[PDB]
Amino acid sequence: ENERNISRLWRAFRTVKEMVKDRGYFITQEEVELPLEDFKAKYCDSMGRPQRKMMSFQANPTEESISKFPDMGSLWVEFCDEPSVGVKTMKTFVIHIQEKNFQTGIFVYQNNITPSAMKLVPSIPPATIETFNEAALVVNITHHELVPKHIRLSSDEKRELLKRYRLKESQLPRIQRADPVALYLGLKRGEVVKIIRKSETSGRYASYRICM
Amino acid sequence: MDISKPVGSEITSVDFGILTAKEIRNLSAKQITNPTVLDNLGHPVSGGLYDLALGAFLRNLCSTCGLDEKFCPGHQGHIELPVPCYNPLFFNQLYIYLRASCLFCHHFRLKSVEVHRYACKLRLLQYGLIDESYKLDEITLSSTLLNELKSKRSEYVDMAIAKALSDGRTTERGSFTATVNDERKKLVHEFHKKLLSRGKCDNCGMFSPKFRKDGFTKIFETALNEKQITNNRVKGSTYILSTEVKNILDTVFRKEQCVLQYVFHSRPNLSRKLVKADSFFMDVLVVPPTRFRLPSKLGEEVHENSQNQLLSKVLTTSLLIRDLNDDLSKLQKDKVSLEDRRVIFSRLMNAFVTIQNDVNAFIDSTKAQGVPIPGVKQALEKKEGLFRKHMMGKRVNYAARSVISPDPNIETNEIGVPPVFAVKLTYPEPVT
Amino acid sequence: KMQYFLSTGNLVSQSGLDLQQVSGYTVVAEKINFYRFISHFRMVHRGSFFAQLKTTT
Amino acid sequence: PEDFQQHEQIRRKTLKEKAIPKDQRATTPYMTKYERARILGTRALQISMNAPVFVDLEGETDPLRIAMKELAEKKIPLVIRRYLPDGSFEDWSVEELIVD
Amino acid sequence: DVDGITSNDVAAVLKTYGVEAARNTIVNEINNVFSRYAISVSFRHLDLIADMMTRQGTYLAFNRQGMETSTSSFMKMSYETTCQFLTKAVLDNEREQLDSPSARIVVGKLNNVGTGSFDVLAKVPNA
Amino acid sequence: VYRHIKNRDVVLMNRQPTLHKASMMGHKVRVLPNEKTLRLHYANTGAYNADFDGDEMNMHFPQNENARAEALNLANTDSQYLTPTSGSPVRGLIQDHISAGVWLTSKDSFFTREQYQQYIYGCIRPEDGHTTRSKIVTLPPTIFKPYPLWTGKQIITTVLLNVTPPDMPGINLISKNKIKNEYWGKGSLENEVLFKDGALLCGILDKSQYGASKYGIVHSLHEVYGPEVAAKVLSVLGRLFTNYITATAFTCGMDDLRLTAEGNKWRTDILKTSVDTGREAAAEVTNLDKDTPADDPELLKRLQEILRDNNKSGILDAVTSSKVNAITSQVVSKCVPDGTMKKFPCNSMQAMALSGAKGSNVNVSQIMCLLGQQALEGRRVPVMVSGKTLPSFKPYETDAMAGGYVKGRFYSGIKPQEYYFHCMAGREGLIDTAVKTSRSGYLQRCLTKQLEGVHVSYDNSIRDADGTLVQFMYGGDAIDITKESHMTQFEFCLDNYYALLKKYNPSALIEHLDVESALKYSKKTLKYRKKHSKEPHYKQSVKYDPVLAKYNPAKYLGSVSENFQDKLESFLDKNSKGVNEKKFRALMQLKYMRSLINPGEAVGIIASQSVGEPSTQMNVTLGIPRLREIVMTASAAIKTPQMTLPIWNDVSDEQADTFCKSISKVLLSEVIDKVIVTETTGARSYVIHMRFFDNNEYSEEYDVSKEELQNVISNQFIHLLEAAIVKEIKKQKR
Amino acid sequence: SSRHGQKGVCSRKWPTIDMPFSETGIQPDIIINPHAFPSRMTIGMFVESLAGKAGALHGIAQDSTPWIFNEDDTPADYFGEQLAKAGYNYHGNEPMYSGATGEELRADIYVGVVYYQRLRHMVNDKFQVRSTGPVNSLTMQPVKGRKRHGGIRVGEMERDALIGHGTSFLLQDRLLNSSDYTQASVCRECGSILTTQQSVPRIGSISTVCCRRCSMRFEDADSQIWEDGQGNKFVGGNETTTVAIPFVLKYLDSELSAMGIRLRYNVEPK
Amino acid sequence: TATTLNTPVVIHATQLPQ
RNA sequence: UAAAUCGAGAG
DNA sequence: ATACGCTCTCTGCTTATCGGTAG
DNA sequence: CTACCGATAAGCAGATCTCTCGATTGCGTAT
Ligand SMILES: [Zn+2]
Ligand SMILES: [Zn+2]
Ligand SMILES: [Zn+2]
Repeated sequence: ENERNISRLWRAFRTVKEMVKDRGYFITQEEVELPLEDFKAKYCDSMGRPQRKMMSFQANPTEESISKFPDMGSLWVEFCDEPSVGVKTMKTFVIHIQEKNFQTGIFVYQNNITPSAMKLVPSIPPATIETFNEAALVVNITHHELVPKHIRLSSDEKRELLKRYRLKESQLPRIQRADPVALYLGLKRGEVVKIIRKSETSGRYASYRICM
Repeated sequence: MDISKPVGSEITSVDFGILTAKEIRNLSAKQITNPTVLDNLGHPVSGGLYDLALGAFLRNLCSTCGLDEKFCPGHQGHIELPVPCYNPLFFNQLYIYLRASCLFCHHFRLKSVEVHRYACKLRLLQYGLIDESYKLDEITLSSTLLNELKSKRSEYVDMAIAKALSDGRTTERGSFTATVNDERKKLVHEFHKKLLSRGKCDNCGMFSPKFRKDGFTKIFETALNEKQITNNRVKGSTYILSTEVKNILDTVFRKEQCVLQYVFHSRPNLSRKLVKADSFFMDVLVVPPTRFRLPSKLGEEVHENSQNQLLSKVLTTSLLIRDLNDDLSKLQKDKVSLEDRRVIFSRLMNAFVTIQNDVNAFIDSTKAQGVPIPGVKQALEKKEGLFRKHMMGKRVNYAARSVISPDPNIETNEIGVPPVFAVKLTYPEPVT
Repeated sequence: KMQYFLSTGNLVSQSGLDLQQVSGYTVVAEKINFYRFISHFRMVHRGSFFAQLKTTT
Repeated sequence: PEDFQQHEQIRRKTLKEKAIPKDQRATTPYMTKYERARILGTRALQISMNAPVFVDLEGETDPLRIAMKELAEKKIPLVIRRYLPDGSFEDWSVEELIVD
Repeated sequence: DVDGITSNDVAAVLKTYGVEAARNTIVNEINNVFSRYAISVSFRHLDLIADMMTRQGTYLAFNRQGMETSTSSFMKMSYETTCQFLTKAVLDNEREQLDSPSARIVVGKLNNVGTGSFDVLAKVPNA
Repeated sequence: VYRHIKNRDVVLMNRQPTLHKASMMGHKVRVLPNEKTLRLHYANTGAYNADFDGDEMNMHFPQNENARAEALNLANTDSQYLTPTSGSPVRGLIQDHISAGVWLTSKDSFFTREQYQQYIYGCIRPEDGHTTRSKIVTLPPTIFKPYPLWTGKQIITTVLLNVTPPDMPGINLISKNKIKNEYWGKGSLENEVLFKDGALLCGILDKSQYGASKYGIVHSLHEVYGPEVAAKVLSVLGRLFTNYITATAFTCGMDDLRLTAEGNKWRTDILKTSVDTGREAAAEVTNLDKDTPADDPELLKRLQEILRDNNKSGILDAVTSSKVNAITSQVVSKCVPDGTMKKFPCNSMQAMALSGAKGSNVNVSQIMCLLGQQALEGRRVPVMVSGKTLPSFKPYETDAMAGGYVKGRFYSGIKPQEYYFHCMAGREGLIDTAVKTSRSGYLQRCLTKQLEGVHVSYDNSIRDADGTLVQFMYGGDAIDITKESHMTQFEFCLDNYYALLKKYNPSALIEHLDVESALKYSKKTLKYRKKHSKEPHYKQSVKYDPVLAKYNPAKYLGSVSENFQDKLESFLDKNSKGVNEKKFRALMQLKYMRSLINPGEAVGIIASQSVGEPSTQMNVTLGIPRLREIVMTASAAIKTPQMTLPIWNDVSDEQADTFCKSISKVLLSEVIDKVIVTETTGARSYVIHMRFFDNNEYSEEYDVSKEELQNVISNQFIHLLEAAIVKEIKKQKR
Repeated sequence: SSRHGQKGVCSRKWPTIDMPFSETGIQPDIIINPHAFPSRMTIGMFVESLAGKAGALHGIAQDSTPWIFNEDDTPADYFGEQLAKAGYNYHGNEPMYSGATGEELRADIYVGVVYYQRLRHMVNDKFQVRSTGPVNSLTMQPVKGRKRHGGIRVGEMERDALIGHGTSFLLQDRLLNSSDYTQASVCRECGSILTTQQSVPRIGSISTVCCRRCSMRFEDADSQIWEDGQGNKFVGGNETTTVAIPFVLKYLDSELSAMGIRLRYNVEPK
Repeated sequence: TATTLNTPVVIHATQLPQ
């Protein structure tokens, strides 16, 4: 039965790496296409019980991402070995983000985050902190048949879009900031996601949704 | 429509607002005092509902414009209600605002800093800067730090507004779209819900009596408890009149003008008019022109208008309460017996409740008490109202209706019309 | 009052009878035909309360 | 007198911003069904009011037929002001547009 | 195959698979109701209806609550519950530009659809 | 001058309820001298849904030129040939003309010179503008000797030749009609219609050719020659068939409804085999073996048990219905058209049922073979408490007739029991008809109120009244639904290349267009898409957007949707056929450029009408209530939620059947055989004995073992029981 | 109608010379299309035509109570034998000739005698045409009722159909231009419809249009001075202009001011 | 008399009298 | 000249 | 002869009150 | 121990195409 937990953690780690790679940071396909036995050797001790302190890692923007989004910084991915998140863990995580000056750090917990711990997520601008349950990452949503391809637009392309159709930021269709795909891509209010939608009548066509 | 009569003007937009008591007193041509519509001999009695200053009525020239029944547009009068009465349309929001108020300091039971934060967020939403509204919440780092926090929040809001206006985005009249409207509605709902969740005021921590609206026409305030009464010392059921509610809310709104400027305005308030609690009270009713209150006739059967019946009932109650006021006033100079004062004051309170119920019945039938005559609301609300029955769907001229029959030898794009329709239906062809 | 009941169909009772509906109790004998006339004396209604119903069972 | 001049200048400047220049219009070069219908209707209304006629009436008494005849020969002196949702607009004379 | 789990529920898919998956589910569910009766309705209509239902990123309906947010007060008044919408429009001091098709009927103006989507200008020869 | 209405005035005709926009059109006024009715052509009845059963409608007289031009161009009845719901036509000849054309376009139709010329002039009068050449041009007779004879197909050919404009090729259509080749004898090919160069050379003109039907002759004429020509052809065909029916009449009688002696013998022999259908179905449902006598006491007991349940009798009424419907299908297959006394085309009942003029095959089956099983809301006839379906049937009678199977026919009448059951069915039908109309108006009202402002803007994007964007392009391709019927009919457009080139005419549409940039971008995108598109959709990085995103399709030739381009390339690849692929692709791209939806289109109103009006015809929720869940309420609490799960090819059905049992819920009650409570008071005692099914039974049906059940009882069941007992005692202390 | 639910309106009173005529010289007084039976399945009408012709020929009456015939003795056989014993054919058909061309029709025509009823739904009770006439008092729209020369209703379900066509001017002609169109004076500065009025001039002056709301009582204040019939002298309120509105808009503004709600309309040219 | 075909819809002064 | 309610109908 | 007081709902939202947190 | 954040059980609101006819329209004291 502990094998089931190991497999679920392996799937969650794979989907977290896929999410980071989609967000624009450099992750090689070797990391993503990680065999289960290789994962066990690399992340399970003699007893076979995985440790989530070694699973935490760091990512950096690619050359193309820096060319397109100059404002991006390092990303820190944390796993919580503790079965819960308290004030001590969250504040320590925030200070760990600050002391290494990470522009973004995403938090992966196991069961729940204490409401007293949830108060420290928006504590430190501009470096945002994102919260993801391990059980919500066992399957990558963007791999589903129905979900289209979402690509967050750069500021210049947003200018071009809002100039072509002569729009205010608000007249666009809206995508909720708390819907799963916006959490996946890491959307902050104001920026547009282009959606490559496969149609029954027109094939591929591009929509745009601003997050608000 | 006549194509040879062009119209040079055009209505571009409309906006909604409260009709203040001061303006109706100025636009009115005459006020009505006698709840008798027309005297003997069928003539309309001056000062009544059918007054020649309210429009030409039954072959009598209008006293205002001097025109006959065809060319008289009609003019509006008013009723001087003796006491301010609750507006049934605005009663729910008035009851929301009455609760969550501190009678002592004349502020909301919520702390001033949170109220100022919500005011700043609403003002940001007035210009469509939904982005900056949540970035305002990222400003949180005794009694002097809160003032500095408020100053910095105001500076941030001003900087955002000025930059957005200068950065080719917004004009002086703000950006109002659906999504910003949804965010404003959500924020205002959270604001109102948060106000209702308080124990005591956060600027002078004294408990306030808990109100209770039994139904319309009456608000009952419970008395403060013994233990809660103690705190009002250490910090140093009952009926309530309409005037006391008006005074409480007038004081509260005067104190919190800076915050209600952004709850009662979805766009920048360029007129800079203050939001007054008098807007929720209709101290003076407005009677429509007699053209809209004409009596129905079928040969001999002549019936007066229902709105006239409601206004006559209101006038009767008004005269009754005025008589009671005079009776109290005569004893005010020379008091004789407090028991007579007791009974006359009980009658005066009953008159207050009765006239408020009269106003409610005149505006909204379902808000009345004691099948009934429909009110103004009942004339617009549902199907057979005024929007679905006389605006979105109307009856038309130059139209015929008939049972169809088949006809070959018709060009499949033609309609075969009878000679009768060909004789009645006509088209205006300008001669050239 | 009996004439009123016949001429309007309203059942005005201070102590409402065992019946449910309170209006539409009498029908004009149209006498358009003899079939139309003879039909009035053989037609039975379930009750006008069922006319304002959504189900069809 | 000075307030009205400021209002007039503001309104004319705001209109001048709205107008898309003739070399930047990106709308369809054809004339839509609605545009043709309203062109014919307005031209017929004008002709019915003794407007000058730029075509020969081959014994015609219907103003709408006169308008159709002028539209066939592209002699209608009208301009379509196509409006974008922002409020900016483009000006197309009937000659520039191509029917169907 | 977890990647191909399509569901009849058009709200749980919104909750777990975001907006666009819910929109696709809306189109597909409003499609097979006509497939049972063998009724031909183009996906262009269904696509627009779905895009209108999910324009705010949520699952909105076509009723008074779904329409609760709109710039035109006259439309919401004319639909139903006229007095509540009127109170909301007068307390918010809302100003509508008469842009809805229903708003222009109340005031009596030419529509903004079809032949009313442009203007007509005369070319007077003499300055 | 307020002049009377004339023959050059237009009028707005509307019939309530106005479910869709085609129910309010604009007609040119012709004034008649005789009677007080609005006389309407038959083709208009399709859109108005109008019969002549005393139906009434409204004529409106616009009073200015602005509303005149709208009704003459926008609300024009010629512009309303194709409904915007799906692009299908809604205009065409209905009842007498279809059978008239079935007779006229037959092989037996030979007409002398006088008859041929009189038929031609009876509909193409060259003084009302009916023809183009100012002189009625005729055709050489089919037969020269012994004496000159023409043919009805030649009549159609010369009608088309006279109505079709000159300086243009004839139509070229290969289509089919509704009558099988077997109804014309051996070796016939009259089922396939073939117009070549504007001449009818094969097939019968039918409902599927002229009428509200796709890809017929009238639809093709509309697509090639324009809408006005199609309307003129409809009028001419109506007059032609009217004058053919007034000289060659059509009738139906009692002889058409009969069967031969052998047909009646076949029907009786097949229906005699139904004397055991009901008993066999009951035996199947009751789990008795077979051949069990109808009065078997066990069978009667189990039938009574079945009746008392609404679910078991729901499967009894479904199993028997299937068998009796199979018997009905056998009877119909055997006894028509073989057993009929009169055969098509002489049998006018079958003539107008096959051709689609009026009726169906089930109608003639009921008339001539049997009525069949009567279905009451999907079930059979209701049953009384005593178990009798009727006073004349013994309780729990295992008979098809007892359950509502009518073996009689409308030709020979039906028995009183069958009459009663048929009355039940007809009453249910009328009740449904009344309740369906009231159940659909609110959906259309709700859709129309919100979607009324949505329209196409001059950016070719569609957005709401206040400017809020809803879509960036109508459907993703900006294609009108009423102009895309023949976009992908590539062989039809090839065969009529010159006719379409005469109208689209690229030679006049070059000074106001950009021709090469969109084509180059399309080539680049097509190459990249072909290079990719073997990997999953999420992996495909979108380097190149579809051309519709960048280039305006109404201004750049070649900027078309990807589906259309891929289908065009596949067509141009599969078959190679003085037209080359380059000119044909240019013509198709120009047709796509002309098939776009115009800015200002009331797209939202049209969508609301196309979702509402088709909703008039209407285990998991199904139908209009389902729509009520989706559009009207947006219910997160869906009444019957479902979820679909794919299956890896590795797993087997043996594993699949057990996996569905490892997820499905199992209540504790599903295994308890019984519960015995032994209460002895004088402290109160209770012996709550629970008797389960055998371990081999529930350990297999639900895969639940002893340990799991015992743990659930120890932890879950006793806690809930004690909580409920304490709650009841707490609420009973009063 | 007949006794089998085959209702229908008369379309044309066909002149007798243009009607088909039979070998006996008779022409039918009723023509009913054969395309009404296949979908309705009123075979009772066929057999009633058969029985009626047989009875009229033999001068008898045939009873038609249901369930007197069987599947063995079909009524078609019975009435066909009755028709054959009188000369006419078994199936009830007759050879007829077209009254226009004069040639015999392609096949024999099914003709008999059936009982026909005239229903009470005439056209003189159902046709109505209105050009102008009486109007409702408080909405200035046409009245309701055929007997009152009232207009017919263009409801919402026709309004949205007119919107769908894109015909904006048709919608303006139906809903506005020819229902309650009026040209009302609006105060350009106060933006109110119903707060304006005329003026009562001196002998020699011209009555103009003025606004109560945007004027000052002359006591509290010679080209801005205007008077009403009451005599109260006012100054100002002279900024008003005509606007084309429905009259129901004015009624709605009045009923809204009765509620305490003020509608301000901004006119475009200021 | 006093029609949009006779009198200007709106008349405003541009500059001060000179 | 009007309005409800009831009743009867038509598509 | 005559005038003035009156007993078989669908979808939510909105309210009251019940537990748990952590302060 | 006490105050904030939800979490249901209960109460409450609005709502679920056109057209044509006819017939009725209240009683209860007080003076
Ligand atoms: Zn007046
Ligand atoms: Zn205080
Ligand atoms: Zn004014």
